[PDB]
Amino acid sequence: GAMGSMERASLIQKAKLAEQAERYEDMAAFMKGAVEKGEELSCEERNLLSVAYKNVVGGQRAAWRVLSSIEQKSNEEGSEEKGPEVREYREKVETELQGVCDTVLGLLDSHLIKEAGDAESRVFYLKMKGDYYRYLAEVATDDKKRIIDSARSAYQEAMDISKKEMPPTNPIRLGLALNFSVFHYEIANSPEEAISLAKTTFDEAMADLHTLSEDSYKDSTLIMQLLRDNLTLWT
Amino acid sequence: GAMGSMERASLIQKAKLAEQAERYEDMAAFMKGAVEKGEELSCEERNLLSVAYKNVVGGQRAAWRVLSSIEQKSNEEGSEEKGPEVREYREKVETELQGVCDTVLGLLDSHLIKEAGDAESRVFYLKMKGDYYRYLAEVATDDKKRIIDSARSAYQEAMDISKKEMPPTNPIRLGLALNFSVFHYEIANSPEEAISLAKTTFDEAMADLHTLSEDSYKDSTLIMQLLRDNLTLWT
Amino acid sequence: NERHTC
Amino acid sequence: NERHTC
Ligand SMILES: [Mg+2]
Ligand SMILES: [Mg+2]
Ligand SMILES: [Mg+2]
Ligand SMILES: [Mg+2]
Repeated sequence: GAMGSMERASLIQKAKLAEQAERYEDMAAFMKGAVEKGEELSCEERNLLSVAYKNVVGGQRAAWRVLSSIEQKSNEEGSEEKGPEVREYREKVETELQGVCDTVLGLLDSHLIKEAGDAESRVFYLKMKGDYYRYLAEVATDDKKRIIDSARSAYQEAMDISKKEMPPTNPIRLGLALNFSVFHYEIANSPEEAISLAKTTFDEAMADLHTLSEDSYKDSTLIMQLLRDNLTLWT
Repeated sequence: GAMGSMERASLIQKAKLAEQAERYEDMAAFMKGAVEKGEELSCEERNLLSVAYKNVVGGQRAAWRVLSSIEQKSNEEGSEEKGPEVREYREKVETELQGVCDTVLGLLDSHLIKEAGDAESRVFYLKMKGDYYRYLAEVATDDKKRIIDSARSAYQEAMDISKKEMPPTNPIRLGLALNFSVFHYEIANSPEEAISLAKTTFDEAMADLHTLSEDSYKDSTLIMQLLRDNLTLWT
Repeated sequence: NERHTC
Repeated sequence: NERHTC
């Protein structure tokens, strides 16, 4: 595609520049080009890929929620009819969001996941697969159940690997649990599962902190505080 | 273009939705489509147009400055050579920014300005013309002098009309003066002119506040505080 | 306060 | 503190 003539290293260099300039659409396009070179990604490169698309899809999701709220209010008793424009524009934003999710899922399927053998990369990519199916689920209204189950299945494979191959304080394991817990709470209508997962994850990490350096301790406790914040919110 | 099949009113409705969703590229595209319908713009519509493009070009300018700073540091004594990527990516952002400025200037030239006869619309559009030539001047490095003089000429025509046709507290007159003052300070290398213009504008508005309602007073004093902030910064 | 994902 | 334009 458009990045096919640029060196892999130049794409990564430009992705880092785009991040500094808060140009996340550019950043995502550069990292897509880097993935399409066909080589596996390093730890730093995987995080550039995720940062880029998380920011792009984050803005789209926030816009979709604003528009969906306006649309719902327009269907309340006593709302003046304003025509098709709200629905049309919500659909436009929805379609662009789905396209981004499809692009990320396509990169994971061709061929990031199948080449990823180490626990750190495989779990990272399967968490991403679960995350982007979850974003598809947020806007889904015949295929909603299958979209939900695709998210669940990706998260579950990642959980299984992370519990076997990673310590309980591993930041990827913790963030995977954080997100799968939110999936349970607000996608799968399973708040009790969400709370159980967050509390167990928190407690098992707490008990492993003593093994860590100062820097690793800061990394793990940062994510543990996100789990605690969610538990406080939900209980 | 792409908005040619949508109703004028629907484009304006969607521009307002895009603003609520902070989707300023969409907002700008909708308002471009509305302008291209060929009818004059109301006061509210002119402000939707300006809000949209100011936000789009604002992000581009901020990114360009980040990249230009990295580029300058890379040309300092003792900087390790990193190849063409910084320059390339700065040029990419610069080209997109220039394209947006050219698009706005094209709308003003075809045919917003020539149809604008009331002081409020004509001054608003000529301020916009000066603003977008100024943004072109910020990145210009054979035509810099002519770009600068095009900004100056647009601002001067707007100033002349505003002084004749508008009270000194008019928010458009005040914002025009604010921006032309910044043009003097940081584009035209004329800080004394910048300071004189800001202080005279401030003092003449102060003396007219007594004629205003509470709501108009708030509108005018808001912009007067921006003039004062600049004077404080510059003296 | 909104729930966290990362 | 940066100068204002509007
Ligand atoms: Mg190569
Ligand atoms: Mg491998
Ligand atoms: Mg019509
Ligand atoms: Mg007219």
